[PDB]
Amino acid sequence: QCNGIYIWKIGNFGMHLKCQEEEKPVVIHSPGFYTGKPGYKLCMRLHLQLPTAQRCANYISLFVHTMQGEYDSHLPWPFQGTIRLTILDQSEAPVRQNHEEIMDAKPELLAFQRPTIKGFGYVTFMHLEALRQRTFIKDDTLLVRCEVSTRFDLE
Repeated sequence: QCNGIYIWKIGNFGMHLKCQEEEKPVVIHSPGFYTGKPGYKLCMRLHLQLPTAQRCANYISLFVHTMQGEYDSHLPWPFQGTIRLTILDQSEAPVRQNHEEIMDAKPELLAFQRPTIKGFGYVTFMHLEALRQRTFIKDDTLLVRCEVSTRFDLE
């Protein structure tokens, strides 16, 4: 990305929901994107927990990852900032009831450390059932929005 917000489109979503319905593990890897030209490179991982999972069953999981970037040697580490993850309600703009969370990066976590070769997010980001409570899936596609605010202050 150029600015600081990315929109990850996940199509063929219908087949994923049926896979998780018949007890088949599902994980999706998004493309890596930048928090800004001179910035950090991140990617997302989405999970659809099995119905037989002891904990967090039928929940959608979403984690953020740090990748190796072209400007790595030029930026301060670890990464600091505010990340907003949102599963977009595709209903009309004036009546959208999006589903999201906001988190501040934590330096002590190896998830925000400079890569060399573990992610951070929510195990229970959104229950699958919640998908039928709105028009989150339109045209067999789900939309995940990641908006990052980078803090370059060394304080």
